[PDB]
Amino acid sequence: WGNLSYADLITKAIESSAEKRLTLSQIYEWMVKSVPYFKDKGDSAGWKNSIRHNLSLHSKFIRVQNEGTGKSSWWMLNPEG
Amino acid sequence: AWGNLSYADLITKAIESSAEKRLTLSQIYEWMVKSVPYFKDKGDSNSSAGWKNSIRHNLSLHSKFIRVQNEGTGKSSWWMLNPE
DNA sequence: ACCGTAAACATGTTTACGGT
DNA sequence: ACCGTAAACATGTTTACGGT
Repeated sequence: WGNLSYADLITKAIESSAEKRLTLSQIYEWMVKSVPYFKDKGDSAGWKNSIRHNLSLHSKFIRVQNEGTGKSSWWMLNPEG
Repeated sequence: AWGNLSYADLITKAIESSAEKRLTLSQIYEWMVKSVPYFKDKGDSNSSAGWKNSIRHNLSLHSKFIRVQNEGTGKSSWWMLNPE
């Protein structure tokens, strides 16, 4: 596929969430459900490595501790960045 | 071979030894290597893979240890004691 | 310089097992 | 029941490289 970039797909996923925040697990399902090229890829390697790479690298994504036991962090858009 | 103290006991004494009563996982490794003689000669990630895995397992298994988001660039979380 | 892809490496989380 | 040990899997963080 082409279209937008990995950093743009994560942003479009976050903007659709009511609380303006999504865990890494939630981003995976949104990509499978919203992007047709990932529709058959709901099973950790490849494009899932690229998503984690983009979240830690780009300053426009911040990591927020989750208020749920055993749950991964919240990923939201950086206000300043 | 370090005594009758458990891993949770060793992690607790390390955390209690800090002024802020909180340490990162990397710092817990340093106290074990620096304070416990049995761990003094196993600082490299070859002889350490064993006990370093046991420490992360103890921090995540027992409710006594809690995780707090760090306040740095990409620093790992703080590990403190559960108020319970 | 940016992006996608790959890989090493660190940090957390659970599940399982044998010994005391 | 508790502990130590080992291991699978997930989640985060860096570094490198070819192509545009």
